[PDB]
Amino acid sequence: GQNMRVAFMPWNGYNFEDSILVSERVVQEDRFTTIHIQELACVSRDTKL
Amino acid sequence: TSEPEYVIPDVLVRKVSGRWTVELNADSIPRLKINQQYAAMGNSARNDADGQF
Repeated sequence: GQNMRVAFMPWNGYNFEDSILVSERVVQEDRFTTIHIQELACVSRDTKL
Repeated sequence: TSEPEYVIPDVLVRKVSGRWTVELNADSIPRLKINQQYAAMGNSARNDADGQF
């Protein structure tokens, strides 16, 4: 995780019940960016023909 | 484009250290096994029809 600067105050209902308001600085700083790896596989399956 | 895989090998032969050795296909090979019930019901049989049969 990251030590994000937070505050406790409603902001135009964007934090109505359980919604979080993230500034653009966090997006720009590449924070919480995730990497995922996908695997594909194929076989030959020799047939009669 | 979706075309299947389909061929059943009878025998198998496969490079164990040189001198590669043939073994037959176990799954493929047919096999008959004597029924025991009916084997133990020929003697004690009381009729000639049955016994002979």
